[PDB]
Amino acid sequence: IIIATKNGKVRGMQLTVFGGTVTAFLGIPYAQPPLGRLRFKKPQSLTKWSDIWNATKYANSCCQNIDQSFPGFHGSEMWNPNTDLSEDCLYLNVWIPAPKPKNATVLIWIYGGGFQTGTSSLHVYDGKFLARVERVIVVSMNYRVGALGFLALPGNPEAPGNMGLFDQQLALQWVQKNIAAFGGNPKSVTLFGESAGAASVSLHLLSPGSHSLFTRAILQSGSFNAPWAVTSLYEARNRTLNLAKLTGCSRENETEIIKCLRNKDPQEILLNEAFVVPYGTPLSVNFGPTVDGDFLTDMPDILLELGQFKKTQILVGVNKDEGTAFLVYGAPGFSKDNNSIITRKEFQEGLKIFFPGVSEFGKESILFHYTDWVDDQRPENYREALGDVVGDYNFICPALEFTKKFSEWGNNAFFYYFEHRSSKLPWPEWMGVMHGYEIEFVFGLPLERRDYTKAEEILSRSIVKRWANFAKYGNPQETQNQSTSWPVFKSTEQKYLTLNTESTRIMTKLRAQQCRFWTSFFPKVLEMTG
Amino acid sequence: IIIATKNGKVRGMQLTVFGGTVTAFLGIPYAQPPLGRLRFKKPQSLTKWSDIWNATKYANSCCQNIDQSFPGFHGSEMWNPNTDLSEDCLYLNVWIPAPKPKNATVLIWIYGGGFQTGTSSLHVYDGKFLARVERVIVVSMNYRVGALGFLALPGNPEAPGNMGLFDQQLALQWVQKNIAAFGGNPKSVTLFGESAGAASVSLHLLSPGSHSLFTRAILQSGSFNAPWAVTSLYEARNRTLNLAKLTGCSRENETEIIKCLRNKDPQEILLNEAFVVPYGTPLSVNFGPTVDGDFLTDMPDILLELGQFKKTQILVGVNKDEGTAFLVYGAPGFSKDNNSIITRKEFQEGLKIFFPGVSEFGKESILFHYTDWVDDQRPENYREALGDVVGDYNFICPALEFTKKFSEWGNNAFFYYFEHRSSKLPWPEWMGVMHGYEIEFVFGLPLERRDYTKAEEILSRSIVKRWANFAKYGNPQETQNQSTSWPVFKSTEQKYLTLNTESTRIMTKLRAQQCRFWTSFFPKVLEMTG
Amino acid sequence: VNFGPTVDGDFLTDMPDILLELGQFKKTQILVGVNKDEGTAFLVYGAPGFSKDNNSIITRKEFQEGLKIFFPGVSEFGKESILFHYTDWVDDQRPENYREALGDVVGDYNFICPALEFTKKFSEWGNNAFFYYFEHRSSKLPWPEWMGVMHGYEIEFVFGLPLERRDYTKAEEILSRSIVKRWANFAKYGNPQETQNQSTSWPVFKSTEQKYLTLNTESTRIMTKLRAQQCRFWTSFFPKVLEMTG
Ligand SMILES: *[C@@H]1O[C@H](CO)[C@@H](O[C@@H]2O[C@H](CO)[C@@H](O)[C@H](O)[C@H]2NC(C)=O)[C@H](O)[C@H]1NC(C)=O
Ligand SMILES: *[C@@H]1O[C@H](CO)[C@@H](O[C@@H]2O[C@H](CO)[C@@H](O)[C@H](O)[C@H]2NC(C)=O)[C@H](O)[C@H]1NC(C)=O
Ligand SMILES: *[C@@H]1O[C@H](CO)[C@@H](O)[C@H](O)[C@H]1NC(C)=O
Ligand SMILES: *[C@@H]1O[C@H](CO)[C@@H](O)[C@H](O)[C@H]1NC(C)=O
Ligand SMILES: *[C@@H]1O[C@H](CO)[C@@H](O)[C@H](O)[C@H]1NC(C)=O
Ligand SMILES: *[C@@H]1O[C@H](CO)[C@@H](O)[C@H](O)[C@H]1NC(C)=O
Ligand SMILES: *[C@@H]1O[C@H](CO)[C@@H](O)[C@H](O)[C@H]1NC(C)=O
Ligand SMILES: *[C@@H]1O[C@H](CO)[C@@H](O)[C@H](O)[C@H]1NC(C)=O
Repeated sequence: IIIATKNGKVRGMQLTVFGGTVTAFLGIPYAQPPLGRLRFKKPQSLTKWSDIWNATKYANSCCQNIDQSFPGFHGSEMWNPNTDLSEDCLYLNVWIPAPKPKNATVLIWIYGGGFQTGTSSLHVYDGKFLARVERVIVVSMNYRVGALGFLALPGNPEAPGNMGLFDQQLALQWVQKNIAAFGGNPKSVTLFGESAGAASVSLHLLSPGSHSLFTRAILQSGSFNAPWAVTSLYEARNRTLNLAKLTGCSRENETEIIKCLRNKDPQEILLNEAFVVPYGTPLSVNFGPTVDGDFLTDMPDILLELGQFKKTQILVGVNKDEGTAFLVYGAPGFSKDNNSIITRKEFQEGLKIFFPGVSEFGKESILFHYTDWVDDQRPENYREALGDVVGDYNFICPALEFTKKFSEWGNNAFFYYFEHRSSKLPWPEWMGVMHGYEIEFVFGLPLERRDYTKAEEILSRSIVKRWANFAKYGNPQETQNQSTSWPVFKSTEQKYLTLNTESTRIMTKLRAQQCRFWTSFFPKVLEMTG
Repeated sequence: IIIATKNGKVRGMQLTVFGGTVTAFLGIPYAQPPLGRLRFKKPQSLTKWSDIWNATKYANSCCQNIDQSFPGFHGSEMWNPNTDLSEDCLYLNVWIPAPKPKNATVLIWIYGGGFQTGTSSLHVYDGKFLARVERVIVVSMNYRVGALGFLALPGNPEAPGNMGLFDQQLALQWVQKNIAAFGGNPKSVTLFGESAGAASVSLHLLSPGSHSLFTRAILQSGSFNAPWAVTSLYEARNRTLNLAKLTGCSRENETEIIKCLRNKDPQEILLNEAFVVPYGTPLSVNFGPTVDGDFLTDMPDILLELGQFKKTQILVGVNKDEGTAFLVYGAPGFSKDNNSIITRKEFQEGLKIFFPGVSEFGKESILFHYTDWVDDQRPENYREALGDVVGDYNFICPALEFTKKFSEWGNNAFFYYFEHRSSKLPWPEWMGVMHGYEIEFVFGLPLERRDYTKAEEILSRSIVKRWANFAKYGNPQETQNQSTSWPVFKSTEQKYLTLNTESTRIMTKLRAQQCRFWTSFFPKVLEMTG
Repeated sequence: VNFGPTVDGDFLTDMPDILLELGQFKKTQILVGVNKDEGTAFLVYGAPGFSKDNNSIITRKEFQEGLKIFFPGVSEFGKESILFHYTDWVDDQRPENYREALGDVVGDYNFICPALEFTKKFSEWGNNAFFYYFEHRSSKLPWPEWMGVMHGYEIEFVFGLPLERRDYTKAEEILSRSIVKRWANFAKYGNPQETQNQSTSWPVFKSTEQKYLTLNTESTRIMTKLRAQQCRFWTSFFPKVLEMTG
């Protein structure tokens, strides 16, 4: 089937889904391929073409180091890119319900991967199920990542930082100009992303540029105010230089460092990236977003406090076990291959892995708030506690704190705490309800009968409906199959719905005790040293 | 007199009314005659004409089976079409006050007849009285009905469903483009309809298409949420196919079934219509509205709950005896020709007629809530109770429930309970204040002195004034002839005005006990079986 | 309860449900609460397939056999509705399904829902009311694991028996201590907080919101609308099926 866009005609394909039809346009270019001179620059606009683009393959993932800790292990490879890596990677997918609606609501997916990795083309981001089941147009884009997407040399026009964010933004502009031709409704666009894809979404709530480019926003396990999310102006300078040194790019004429790196291979850049930071963590974001003065026009960490953002409804949530995923990538005593029971000495071995540049009081205080058990019996004591440290600290408390500061200014916020564990989950039980493992449900994967427990097909169906109802109508309610209605998260009561296969309840003040610590006591201990 | 419309000049006539003058344009085409290829398709736009249309006859009623249960009986023939049946029937009438106003408020009539029947041209829908008495422009249209108006083959472009609704919609667009030429005010249009004409109006409150095509809405004895009102996507599929089989239209190439039926006679279609459903009821709506994804963009039954509809004032009401009308068309023991006293065995004989696909608990529960009398004396016990079952269930509870869920979202809702019985009524006393017998009063029929009790001339004059004041000003008050003012129906108190010839009172919570049953206990009993 | 309280005209002057409906009761504070598994204790004393000596993993038919036991004079359709509400299995998996179904049927109907209804009707007249959900299995419990947090077995803790450093785990001695402090505080001060050992404060059960406090060795949350679905069934729907029954 053919569709006429502002750049030229495009040819898509017709997938068979649930005894009916969806129409897919995979890998549509939306920007000029950021090659050679353009590398590091903001995405340039795209020249028209008088033929037809064959939007029938998935396109290239952007350049990134691939995870190699567990080769052949699905648990980690289901996250690895499944298309040729290439600097020529600025493409987007569109999935339309059949028959062409009408004036359809648009869902836009922004993938995560701590700004270092990710790709639109993953199987768990397959938009076909959503389009067909809920008659929505789903859209996802590739945007640059790592130094190629986030190299900052402050103010300097040929290395401004936030390139990857601009990529998302331009893709959003594409949908604003072109989606009507597809039957979609530019005045209803919900942005949705996960982890660093959620920090991204949250940043678009701040970005004067993005402001008129979407209606609403969904924020799965991530927000700009999370500790990993935003690079300071001068951490970024330091990093860009350290790279220059690691590759033989040191100079004086500052533009030349950028002429220097423009001429290296993606690979001389890639291998060195991991080494530009003094001491790492498994969550180290070497090239993420910076306050660039163009995209972000001022520290986000302030715009929030003073109410400067798009005022609209938001859906935000986290997972029961955000922190476990990380423990197998640095923390002594941990292996995906046994019950990972750990010793107190090892817990502290662990604390230095996750908080390397922190005081002795910092750690001993973390230690104290997390390790006074009612019955110091359960051999899993420490193992569970290192996970909650990593979780609460980097994901839960930031997310809840974001939802507070934002809903403070009059808008509707709904919050979820997702806590069912996939029957299919390739990691072991101790790891629980890991980071990034609700995406399957959101994208409606357990809907595909030929796979999942029947319970999970109910659970995906709910989340799917709830999501679409939020996109369409600004309300993540599921009205038919007798549910319990989802209360709006206000600053006093602080209500959030729990998601699982066997009892959704309304609960208040998630992580009360633990966010206090992370939100006031701990940062105070940090003021004392550094 | 001549008027220039966007399609061409039109010639109307001048009726003599109440010692003054009204100007009438009967049977104006507003769509392309849905013939041959167009049958089943949405109404096509209409080519200009350079002569003059002679809008001086009533036009054709659309094809429908006529009621033949009581030939010669006025009570049923006053409802039967009074113009040649024809597939060429998309016409509208306009009645203008003389002399040509000005910037007049517009009332639009949508006739009922459980989507199977009806016609604009009935004597009880004569708009001349209203136009003259209240200086309003009245407008009514013919729209397709039965399978010809509501054949659904989901998404399939040449049999989309809701054709008859689109007919109404296009007629509404006509008024938006043309009414100013007549002296009417497109920024004040009240929609008003009865029964299935009220379900229609309620559907236009949901329909993105209709949204900017009227100001306000009046809903007499009907709403989409009534049990008869809306066909499920797959009841509709099943029905369309069963028809195909009943006529020798079975196929595989699905479009061909539609090419097949396109080539049959209205009559091979008509006689079979009654037979496409497994078991009937006297209220069976074989081809009604469906969730089509184009007109209705999602289950209405949800759009309501989530507040997605035109936010405006509404007038809604029912009649003291909505249910009696139906009892003479299936229910054992019932005849318009004696006091129809019935036995308990027969009451249950009756319950299976009106609830055929329901459990044994379903019926025995209905039985229980309706048949515990204070004094099981009155021989009319069961007779009255089968009427209220049919009434409360299909008309009263749905209507009240609609008024709740809608007014929940901030708009003004007024509710009436009309309860005077026409002195002229051709059916017998036991039947009481039947379904569809307030229309006479609304259209101002007892105003025509030469006929009705003087009391009824007062009663019509009130309702007439109240209606116009709602259309013009959004307030169904009657300020002069010392009335009692009509309170707004809010969700707490739930006030409604009673209409009759000898005491209008403000009362609360109509049918409290009975709607509880129909609204929670009963549907719960239904969850247990099916 | 073959020989119990009646309206004698002397101790109870009128029907208790009336007195409660119309607010004829001593206006004061109360502390109410129930145990996670009230019902189970009674399934060993009559219900087919139940023993304190095994798995007790029962089949559908012994579920219905069991219903006949606990609802002797309840209509054909009456029982069937209790069946539908509690056997709503998303996945037909757990071999332990109907076992817990029956547990809950007996608990919700005889203990939890009447307790909850009680607190509402009482709070409605504007006295403080405190509701708890005791959800901790004593390690000492002689009864089998499946019987859970049984009827009667919160008393050990209220009377301070886990305080005896000679027996109970150390956590049970913490939980017992709090409960003991909460209990004494309430009695002294009409307010069952544990203000020291940094508790989570225990809010009033207001007629609207329906807050309650969970009591355990572990996750001590404040929660809302306990057994909300189950008690709608027992509160309004089931009493409307009894009105047909006879
Ligand atoms: C699970 O596996 C891990 C990793 O294989 C075991 O952790 C190891 O502990 C010993 C001494 O600390 C060393 O042989 C390894 O170097 C450790 N792993 C690393 C690299 O940190 C752990 O003991 C196992 N746990 C069990 C059996 O529960
Ligand atoms: C009123 O008339 C009706 C219909 O003519 C009478 O109902 C009939 O009852 C007997 C036995 O049930 C039969 O002769 C008919 O078949 C019935 N009608 C039908 C078709 O259902 C009814 O008895 C009369 N009632 C009175 C005298 O009050
Ligand atoms: C894509 O393939 C189609 C086959 O139908 C063909 O028309 C065309 O050559 C291809 N498009 C391009 C970009 O050449
Ligand atoms: C889609 O809906 C919006 C309002 O949400 C409206 O303004 C727009 O015109 C509609 N577009 C089409 C083509 O239906
Ligand atoms: C609700 O109804 C049934 C389960 O009874 C299920 O098949 C259907 O998908 C549900 N709908 C939603 C949107 O959850
Ligand atoms: C309608 O009748 C009038 C008589 O005044 C005449 O002018 C005309 O021929 C007729 N119109 C049409 C459609 O021919
Ligand atoms: C009629 O009234 C409306 C306001 O209700 C106004 O905007 C419009 O211009 C008026 N039209 C004429 C022709 O008087
Ligand atoms: C009120 O006044 C008289 C009855 O006294 C009647 O003729 C007139 O029509 C009434 N007006 C209305 C609008 O009811």
